[PDB]
Amino acid sequence: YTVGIVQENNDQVWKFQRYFLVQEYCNRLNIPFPFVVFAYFYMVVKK
Amino acid sequence: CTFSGNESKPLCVELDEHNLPRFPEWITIPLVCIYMLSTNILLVNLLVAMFG
Ligand SMILES: CC(C)CCC[C@@H](C)[C@H]1CC[C@H]2[C@@H]3CC=C4C[C@@H](OC(=O)CCC(=O)O)CC[C@]4(C)[C@H]3CC[C@]12C
Ligand SMILES: FC(F)(F)c1ccccc1-c1cc(C(F)(F)F)c2[nH]c(C3=NOC4(CCCCC4)C3)nc2c1
Repeated sequence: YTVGIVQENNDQVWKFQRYFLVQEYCNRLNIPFPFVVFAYFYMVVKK
Repeated sequence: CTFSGNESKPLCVELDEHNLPRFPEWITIPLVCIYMLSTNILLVNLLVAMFG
């Protein structure tokens, strides 16, 4: 019953969460993680 | 159990200074309880609902 009821309002919430995740990833260094640490060094040199 | 891997048996559990098992039941038993509850019951019923 719950699955039948809450289906229509599920994709909308997922799209909202998708916006959140996509903006989190875009508002990021966009560098592969195993080397991203270098950025944290380099950037902290400038900041 | 086998202390050495010579035999085709599971490795024996670690033992303490005294020759008694070293793991705590109060951690393992709740773990298995939760796992069985989640797998046997909840997940299968959810699958039934989605199939319906
Ligand atoms: C919330 C849901 C998903 C879990 C409920 C299942 C219960 C049956 C579990 C939860 C807590 C568990 C208990 C936590 C601690 C212990 C002590 C344990 O006794 C010992 O082995 C002590 C060892 C020692 O004294 O050295 C026996 C199981 C028991 C009652 C566990 C058995 C099963 C319990 C009651
Ligand atoms: F159908 C289902 F999914 F069961 C479920 C249906 C309805 C409501 C909740 C759940 C659910 C969801 C999750 C989550 F999505 F959050 F993961 C669960 N996770 C766990 C466990 N976590 O770790 C365990 C495995 C690893 C060892 C420790 C125990 C089991 N039980 C869940 C039940």
